Amino acid sequence: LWVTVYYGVPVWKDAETTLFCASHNVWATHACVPTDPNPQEIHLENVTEEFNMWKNNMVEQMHTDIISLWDQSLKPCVKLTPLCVTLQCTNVTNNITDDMRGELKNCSFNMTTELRDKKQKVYSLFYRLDVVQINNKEYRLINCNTSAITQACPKVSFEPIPIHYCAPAGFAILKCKDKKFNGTGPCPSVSTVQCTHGIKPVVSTQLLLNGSLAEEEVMIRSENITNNAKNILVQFNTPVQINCTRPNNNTRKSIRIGPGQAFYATGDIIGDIRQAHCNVSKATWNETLGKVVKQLRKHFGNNTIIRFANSSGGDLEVTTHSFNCGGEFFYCNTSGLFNSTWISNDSITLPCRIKQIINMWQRIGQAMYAPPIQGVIRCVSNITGLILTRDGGSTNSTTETFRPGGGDMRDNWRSELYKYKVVKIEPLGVAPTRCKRR
Amino acid sequence: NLWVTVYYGVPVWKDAETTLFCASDAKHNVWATHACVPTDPNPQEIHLENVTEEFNMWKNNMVEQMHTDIISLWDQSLKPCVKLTPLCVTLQCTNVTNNITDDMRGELKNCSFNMTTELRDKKQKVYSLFYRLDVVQINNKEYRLINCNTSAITQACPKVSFEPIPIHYCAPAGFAILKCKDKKFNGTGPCPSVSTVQCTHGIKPVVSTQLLLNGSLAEEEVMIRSENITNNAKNILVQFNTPVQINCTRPNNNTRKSIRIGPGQAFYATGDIIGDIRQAHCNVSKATWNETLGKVVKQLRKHFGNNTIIRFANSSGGDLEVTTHSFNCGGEFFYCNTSGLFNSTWISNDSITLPCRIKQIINMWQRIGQAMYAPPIQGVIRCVSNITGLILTRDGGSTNSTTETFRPGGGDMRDNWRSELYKYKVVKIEPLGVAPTRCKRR
Amino acid sequence: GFLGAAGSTMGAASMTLTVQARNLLSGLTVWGIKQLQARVLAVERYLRDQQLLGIWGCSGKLICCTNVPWNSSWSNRNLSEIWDNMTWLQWDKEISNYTQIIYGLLEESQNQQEKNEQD
Amino acid sequence: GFLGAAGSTMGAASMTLTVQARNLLSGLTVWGIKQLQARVLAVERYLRDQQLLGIWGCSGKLICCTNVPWNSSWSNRNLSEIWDNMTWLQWDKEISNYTQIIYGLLEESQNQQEKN
Amino acid sequence: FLGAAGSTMGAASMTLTLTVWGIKQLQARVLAVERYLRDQQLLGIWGCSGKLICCTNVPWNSSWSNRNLSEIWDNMTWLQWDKEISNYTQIIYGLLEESQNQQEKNEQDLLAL
Ligand SMILES: *[C@@H]1O[C@H](CO)[C@@H](O[C@@H]2O[C@H](CO)[C@@H](O[C@@H]3O[C@H](CO)[C@@H](O)[C@H](O[C@H]4O[C@H](CO)[C@@H](O)[C@H](O)[C@@H]4O)[C@@H]3O)[C@H](O)[C@H]2NC(C)=O)[C@H](O)[C@H]1NC(C)=O
Ligand SMILES: *[C@@H]1O[C@H](CO)[C@@H](O[C@@H]2O[C@H](CO)[C@@H](O[C@@H]3O[C@H](CO)[C@@H](O)[C@H](O[C@H]4O[C@H](CO)[C@@H](O)[C@H](O)[C@@H]4O)[C@@H]3O)[C@H](O)[C@H]2NC(C)=O)[C@H](O)[C@H]1NC(C)=O
Ligand SMILES: *[C@@H]1O[C@H](CO)[C@@H](O[C@@H]2O[C@H](CO)[C@@H](O)[C@H](O)[C@H]2NC(C)=O)[C@H](O)[C@H]1NC(C)=O
Ligand SMILES: *[C@@H]1O[C@H](CO)[C@@H](O[C@@H]2O[C@H](CO)[C@@H](O)[C@H](O)[C@H]2NC(C)=O)[C@H](O)[C@H]1NC(C)=O
Ligand SMILES: *[C@@H]1O[C@H](CO)[C@@H](O[C@@H]2O[C@H](CO)[C@@H](O)[C@H](O)[C@H]2NC(C)=O)[C@H](O)[C@H]1NC(C)=O
Ligand SMILES: *[C@@H]1O[C@H](CO)[C@@H](O[C@@H]2O[C@H](CO)[C@@H](O)[C@H](O)[C@H]2NC(C)=O)[C@H](O)[C@H]1NC(C)=O
Ligand SMILES: *[C@@H]1O[C@H](CO)[C@@H](O[C@@H]2O[C@H](CO)[C@@H](O)[C@H](O)[C@H]2NC(C)=O)[C@H](O)[C@H]1NC(C)=O
Ligand SMILES: *[C@@H]1O[C@H](CO)[C@@H](O[C@@H]2O[C@H](CO)[C@@H](O)[C@H](O)[C@H]2NC(C)=O)[C@H](O)[C@H]1NC(C)=O
Ligand SMILES: *[C@@H]1O[C@H](CO)[C@@H](O[C@@H]2O[C@H](CO)[C@@H](O)[C@H](O)[C@H]2NC(C)=O)[C@H](O)[C@H]1NC(C)=O
Ligand SMILES: *[C@@H]1O[C@H](CO)[C@@H](O[C@@H]2O[C@H](CO)[C@@H](O)[C@H](O)[C@H]2NC(C)=O)[C@H](O)[C@H]1NC(C)=O
Ligand SMILES: *[C@@H]1O[C@H](CO)[C@@H](O)[C@H](O)[C@H]1NC(C)=O
Ligand SMILES: *[C@@H]1O[C@H](CO)[C@@H](O)[C@H](O)[C@H]1NC(C)=O
Ligand SMILES: *[C@@H]1O[C@H](CO)[C@@H](O)[C@H](O)[C@H]1NC(C)=O
Ligand SMILES: *[C@@H]1O[C@H](CO)[C@@H](O)[C@H](O)[C@H]1NC(C)=O
Ligand SMILES: *[C@@H]1O[C@H](CO)[C@@H](O)[C@H](O)[C@H]1NC(C)=O
Ligand SMILES: *[C@@H]1O[C@H](CO)[C@@H](O)[C@H](O)[C@H]1NC(C)=O
Ligand SMILES: *[C@@H]1O[C@H](CO)[C@@H](O)[C@H](O)[C@H]1NC(C)=O
Ligand SMILES: *[C@@H]1O[C@H](CO)[C@@H](O)[C@H](O)[C@H]1NC(C)=O
Ligand SMILES: *[C@@H]1O[C@H](CO)[C@@H](O)[C@H](O)[C@H]1NC(C)=O
Ligand SMILES: *[C@@H]1O[C@H](CO)[C@@H](O)[C@H](O)[C@H]1NC(C)=O
Ligand SMILES: *[C@@H]1O[C@H](CO)[C@@H](O)[C@H](O)[C@H]1NC(C)=O
Ligand SMILES: *[C@@H]1O[C@H](CO)[C@@H](O)[C@H](O)[C@H]1NC(C)=O
Ligand SMILES: *[C@@H]1O[C@H](CO)[C@@H](O)[C@H](O)[C@H]1NC(C)=O
Ligand SMILES: *[C@@H]1O[C@H](CO)[C@@H](O)[C@H](O)[C@H]1NC(C)=O
Ligand SMILES: *[C@@H]1O[C@H](CO)[C@@H](O)[C@H](O)[C@H]1NC(C)=O
Ligand SMILES: *[C@@H]1O[C@H](CO)[C@@H](O)[C@H](O)[C@H]1NC(C)=O
Ligand SMILES: *[C@@H]1O[C@H](CO)[C@@H](O)[C@H](O)[C@H]1NC(C)=O
Ligand SMILES: *[C@@H]1O[C@H](CO)[C@@H](O)[C@H](O)[C@H]1NC(C)=O
Ligand SMILES: *[C@@H]1O[C@H](CO)[C@@H](O)[C@H](O)[C@H]1NC(C)=O
Ligand SMILES: *[C@@H]1O[C@H](CO)[C@@H](O)[C@H](O)[C@H]1NC(C)=O
Repeated sequence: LWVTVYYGVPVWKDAETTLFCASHNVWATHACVPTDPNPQEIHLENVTEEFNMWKNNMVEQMHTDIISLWDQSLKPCVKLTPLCVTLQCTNVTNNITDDMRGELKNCSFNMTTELRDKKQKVYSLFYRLDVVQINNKEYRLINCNTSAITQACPKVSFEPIPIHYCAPAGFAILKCKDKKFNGTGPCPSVSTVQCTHGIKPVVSTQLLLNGSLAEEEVMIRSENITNNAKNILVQFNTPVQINCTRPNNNTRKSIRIGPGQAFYATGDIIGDIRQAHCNVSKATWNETLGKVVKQLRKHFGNNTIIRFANSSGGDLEVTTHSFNCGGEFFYCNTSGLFNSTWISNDSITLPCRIKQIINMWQRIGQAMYAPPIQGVIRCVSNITGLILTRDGGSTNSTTETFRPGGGDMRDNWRSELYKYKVVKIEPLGVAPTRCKRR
Repeated sequence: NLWVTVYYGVPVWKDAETTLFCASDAKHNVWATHACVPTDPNPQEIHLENVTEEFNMWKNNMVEQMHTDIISLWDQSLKPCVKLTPLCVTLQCTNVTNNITDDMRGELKNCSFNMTTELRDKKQKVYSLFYRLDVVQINNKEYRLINCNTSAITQACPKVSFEPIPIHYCAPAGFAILKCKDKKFNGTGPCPSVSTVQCTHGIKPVVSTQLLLNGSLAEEEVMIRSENITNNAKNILVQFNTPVQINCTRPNNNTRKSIRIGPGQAFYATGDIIGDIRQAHCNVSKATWNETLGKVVKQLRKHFGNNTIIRFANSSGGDLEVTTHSFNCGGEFFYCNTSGLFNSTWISNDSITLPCRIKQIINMWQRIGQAMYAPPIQGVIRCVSNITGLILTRDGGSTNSTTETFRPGGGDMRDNWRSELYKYKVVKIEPLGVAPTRCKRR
Repeated sequence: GFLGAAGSTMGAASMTLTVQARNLLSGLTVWGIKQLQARVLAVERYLRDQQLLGIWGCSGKLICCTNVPWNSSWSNRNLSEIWDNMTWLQWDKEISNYTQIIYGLLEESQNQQEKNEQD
Repeated sequence: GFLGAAGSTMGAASMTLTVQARNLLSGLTVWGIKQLQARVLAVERYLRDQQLLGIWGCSGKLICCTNVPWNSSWSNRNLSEIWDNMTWLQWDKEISNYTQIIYGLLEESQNQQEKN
Repeated sequence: FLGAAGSTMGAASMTLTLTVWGIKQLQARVLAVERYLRDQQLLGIWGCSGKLICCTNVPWNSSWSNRNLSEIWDNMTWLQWDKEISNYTQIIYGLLEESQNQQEKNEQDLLAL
């Protein structure tokens, strides 16, 4: 037998490379390369590939790209450096309800004008979570000792847009088509694809929204299910509709703070003021929790009592379901959802709070001011997953407690990039053959 | 029997759009001609016999590329310069009446104000001379700059020159530039005489309205070019046979002062004019203009009728940039009143003087939010130029109109460079071909 | 010179292939990045053409003969009015419809030739 | 299509060399240099593989036959089940360690075949 | 590498076998690729691909250099030789291309019958 050389063999190895897109908005989908109108996909027969959900580099690349796009979209906007002054604030009265006593504040201050000589005296309505009292009373903005706020440009929209990540020449994307895959280990049913599907970068905590649903049964994933320091990702069989609203009729004022710079402040609510909230169903949530408990007992025995309790400790972003509903940032209290015990029509209402100075990506040093949205706001979304955590109950604990977690956004897009991997093609091979060169 | 045979290097091409780079003749200039690759001493042009190509002046990607490049260079050349944010204050202005003529009274203002020093806790009292077009009265009287409620001005860097320099546009490898060599081509249709080049000739990016200056001339006849001649919403590009000389001057003897407005930040104000005060103006010849207008009328009579009478009129409505002939005598921006030029009717020694005005806060490229302050120029200025074309517009005269009226136009600079790139197109080479032959591979 | 035989017949322009062959590879600021992508693009186009030639068995050749018979459905003109009464620019407009069929035929034929020769 | 014969045997995968040999050459903002550096790297990899093929005197071919004997110390399998009961992915794992030395032999013999 | 720079021509004929730094690296890579491709294409269009010494079909014109073969291969270096025939390089380069094209056409004609 003799050595024979083949160029064009179907062999690959695990690799790491930079992927590009295929698609006014924060995420510049208009600059990313156009998408192929025809989805190209080749099923791979009689091949099994090993996958690792918890060591995927696509997650890190997506995180970095999202953060960089966020940073880039904030450069040409107004800088609110003259906002860091002393404010004279008063409580808001005149048709406020019982559950809204002390959440809105009427603050007046002095402001610069388009001329460098003269100043104006203006006022605005602020949320109590945005102002810190200093020695009626006098306050200041919460970020005036750590960072400098930039006013988000009002024309851009915060609505996510699906993005497809493509592989360069010489690289391939392999997809696991198994419908009961748990993210780690061998996969019998494999295909190769050009680009990933439409993935929306939805930012939220404790709850996965507007994602994808499990095909047959609720999926439960973790890096080490017997280790309590690892988050547990739950994927739903069916979605749960949630209705979130802020029933206040707001106005927006424009203040000329410089030669070409405008500050968008809050005026006065035309009518009654009430609390923002969210609604979910009760029977649907009960059934979903029953299914999750049934799928949870395969790891902790068939006789353990499984109970859901609310979160405990941390900053306002971690202890609350935090999301963004049409330009306004909501932080909802979810103690009416994770409060139950399971032994071996109506609605659930989550009260929510609103902020306007936002620190994204867990960074210190950069903040953003979100201009008010005029009129009433409403939005409907699907709960398609959960992120839980387990406490270390020792000393012969026959009961388990799962409580909501989150805060790190890599687990959000790890739940959508779990059936994907990137490989490099090695097209040169040698084989023994029964011929010879003359 | 016949077989497919492959040929590599066949002379075939297609239409394409690509990134053309720049070449300039082998330092502070707005268009950074020092970063452009040097041009070969003698161009290599190849005349292509027996081939006829098709050209279109009005869908040409080179025009868009040139517009984008000019705007980008202009923006890039203004970044390291001084930001005049503290200049937006209240000014105390009085009329300048000292050795002035009656046609230039009320056009200059003597304005005093308070200014920041190099030290953050000190102030100074300074004064400057401003033009009436650059200040707004607010409630002697008190004024402010024209831009304090729209944008922020950036002082132009005083070592950067505004003079146009010829630019060559070159194609990458695998591309070519087809050049039409016909004389009676209107810029649309088949061109039966073609050559191929690697770079276009030297093109000067002159920014002006209503009049094309320092361009190229037609060789045999005055050329009228329009995208849709029977549509009155399309501009008419008129190319001359012989140029018309125009002399423009600003006679004042200006003085420049430097005011320190911060650590390493200077503001160049205007001091006092040494002598008398007079109006800036331009001069053209009357006989030459009459000859040119007669030739234009004769060549325009081939589109509208054998007998129709043709009359010209001045512009009507719009901002000062579009109603006047706007140009730049090497540092100073002129806005001249061209009303004695377009005033005549035609049926089938002396000079013409055009009074001009000077602005100092400039909004270029029809943009909003980015203004610019042009520092004053010391001494008397004078620039001499060739008129080599016109941009015209026709009035929509309905109801059995036997008269056609043409008025000067402009404002969009894509038409200024469409008149120089009208004979060029960019093509892509396809060197692979297949043909039948009796030859068979053994 | 370059493209000088663009109006010449298909037979007279077949002796100037090397003239067009060599003018295909070399023949931070605003102007800075407009020159690098041009070079990279030229290199990629040249490499694509070279690979296309190489996978047909015509690597390193200017005129290469193939084993694919000329299907008469593509064209029916005789050789006396193709190499003597036509030009490459005029010839391309006619057979621009059937190019990919011929490319696939050439690829499959060359691969079959290699496969049966190595056996 | 692309990588279609991944699970097919080594014999059946030798008829689809072009479908993968064709897709190795085609398919200052955030997405500015991620494109350019990747393009240059792909060009460099393709060129390196072409030079490596040229060293062994196989430039221009897909299947190349060589005179280097197959030593019975890399794989003891017979030429029956290799091309009928095995795949390229399984084959590459076994002889992955002995590749680099073979790349030496495949070169030297070539020059000898020219020297003789 | 460049070890025969001082030897005779005949002896040398036997042995022919972002950031500041990141921007500079890419230009070097592009330049290397460009030079390699240009040299390979120039060799290819002459019919000399795959060889280090290639015999051509173009007679030597005595006006290029009138020396005998004894004072070329036994008395000069390649750096000395390059200084003599530097003015005639492009003429020879065009002649080689025309000669190879004629060979291609003749091979086609031979296969035609
Ligand atoms: C999960 O997905 C759902 C469904 O896509 C999504 O709800 C949608 O939210 C968007 C954004 O808030 C809503 O679109 C707005 O709806 C009304 C009516 O059109 C208007 O307020 C808005 O138009 C104004 O604002 C735009 C901002 O860019 C401007 O461009 C425009 O000119 C107008 O000024 C805007 O269209 C949309 O209606 C809902 N859809 C439904 C069915 O409710 C939800 O937000 C997602 N969930 C999460 C958590 O992201
Ligand atoms: C059409 O073309 C004509 C002819 O080229 C052109 O007129 C020219 O204008 C330039 C710019 O104003 C003149 O050059 C200036 O001339 C004098 C004497 O040399 C000086 O004022 C200038 O030098 C000072 O300014 C420079 C600014 O960059 C500095 O670099 C320099 O150090 C000096 O401070 C400058 O040289 C030139 O003389 C005329 N030419 C003629 C023949 O009049 C005209 O402007 C063009 N038309 C248009 C609309 O562009
Ligand atoms: C916030 O306070 C401002 C004053 O600081 C209130 O606006 C004034 O309301 C009074 C009473 O109706 C009017 O007479 C004034 O003309 C208003 N303007 C000013 C500038 O004083 C405003 O109503 C308060 N808003 C809320 C929601 O309490
Ligand atoms: C969330 O659910 C609550 C409770 O059903 C809704 O509040 C009711 O709203 C209706 C009008 O739509 C009123 O007639 C009822 O009196 C309200 N009930 C209570 C207890 O206050 C609320 O509208 C729902 N919100 C959304 C966005 O669905
Ligand atoms: C989330 O909501 C729960 C109730 O749904 C809040 O718990 C109540 O807190 C109040 C004080 O705000 C106590 O008086 C009640 O006794 C608590 N109720 C129960 C049932 O324990 C909880 O504080 C909310 N979370 C917040 C505000 O962060
Ligand atoms: C513009 O006004 C300034 C003062 O604001 C004038 O300069 C003064 O002129 C008077 C009269 O000759 C002198 O006594 C002062 O010393 C000058 N300087 C100052 C700082 O007051 C200037 O002459 C005026 N210019 C014009 C053209 O009218
Ligand atoms: C900036 O100020 C100028 C000058 O006052 C404004 O121009 C005036 O705009 C008003 C709008 O009602 C018109 O009635 C006037 O006729 C304008 N005056 C002139 C001289 O043109 C301009 O609108 C202001 N710009 C902005 C953005 O507020
Ligand atoms: C303006 O028009 C004049 C007159 O046609 C041009 O001057 C000619 O320039 C050429 C080239 O240097 C000379 O050969 C001619 O002798 C000049 N003519 C005369 C009458 O002197 C001039 O070049 C044109 N362009 C500019 C920018 O001024
Ligand atoms: C433009 O033409 C005018 C009018 O001919 C010129 O003004 C004359 O200038 C001369 C000196 O050159 C004076 O003696 C005359 O009295 C002026 N005439 C008038 C009516 O004022 C002017 O110089 C010309 N300007 C240019 C730049 O050519
Ligand atoms: C341009 O100049 C002409 C004259 O050359 C101006 O027309 C004159 O305008 C004044 C008032 O400004 C009238 O008194 C005259 O009767 C007008 N003359 C004629 C012949 O109509 C014209 O207004 C100027 N254009 C401007 C200032 O925009
Ligand atoms: C005013 O606001 C303070 C600060 O939150 C709150 O404690 C207090 O109850 C309010 N009092 C009145 C009289 O509105
Ligand atoms: C605003 O300025 C006024 C006038 O100097 C002063 O009385 C007041 O305390 C300042 N601050 C405010 C209203 O917060
Ligand atoms: C900023 O002020 C807040 C509120 O008093 C305080 O908790 C925080 O520590 C301060 N931050 C820094 C960096 O000093
Ligand atoms: C996923 O399944 C694999 C076997 O396919 C198993 O090794 C692994 O532990 C599972 N992961 C879990 C149960 O979290
Ligand atoms: C939410 O769920 C509904 C019902 O299954 C479905 O039609 C819809 O597409 C889902 N997604 C969104 C973004 O509403
Ligand atoms: C999972 O966690 C348990 C408990 O801490 C530990 O003993 C075990 O080694 C972990 N498994 C792995 C694979 O690291
Ligand atoms: C909010 O108030 C405005 C002004 O009165 C009114 O036009 C608008 O309809 C209101 N929005 C509601 C009721 O949703
Ligand atoms: C949410 O709102 C929709 C209409 O937008 C309604 O049909 C649905 O019942 C609501 N869901 C809940 C849980 O209230
Ligand atoms: C959780 O519930 C307990 C008991 O009602 C309450 O004291 C605590 O504040 C709640 N925590 C959160 C984060 O909701
Ligand atoms: C948690 O559930 C218990 C048991 O039904 C109930 O008494 C309590 O109010 C619940 N907590 C809530 C709804 O916050
Ligand atoms: C400059 O400051 C002085 C002193 O405060 C003041 O009187 C004057 O009005 C200011 N403005 C001017 C001179 O425009
Ligand atoms: C230019 O001339 C062509 C004939 O070559 C003609 O078809 C076309 O209409 C002309 N364009 C005009 C008159 O605008
Ligand atoms: C302008 O004034 C200066 C300073 O006195 C003088 O040198 C120059 O000659 C004047 N320019 C003229 C009169 O054109
Ligand atoms: C313009 O000035 C030149 C000298 O620079 C002179 O020869 C010519 O006659 C002038 N033209 C007019 C129209 O005044
Ligand atoms: C221009 O020529 C016309 C036509 O002959 C004549 O009526 C007019 O007076 C002339 N203009 C002059 C000489 O200024
Ligand atoms: C208009 O009259 C002129 C006079 O020279 C003549 O040449 C031209 O043909 C006429 N136009 C027609 C007849 O359409
Ligand atoms: C045009 O001329 C008329 C009459 O001479 C005059 O009233 C008008 O202002 C002029 N328009 C311009 C834009 O110069
Ligand atoms: C236009 O020409 C007429 C006729 O000669 C003349 O009366 C009028 O003043 C002119 N208008 C100008 C020069 O603005
Ligand atoms: C152009 O065509 C003529 C006439 O057929 C022919 O004699 C001549 O050689 C051709 N020229 C070129 C350069 O092809
Ligand atoms: C080569 O050409 C140069 C430039 O013309 C000349 O100086 C030199 O003498 C020439 N050498 C020979 C050997 O002809």
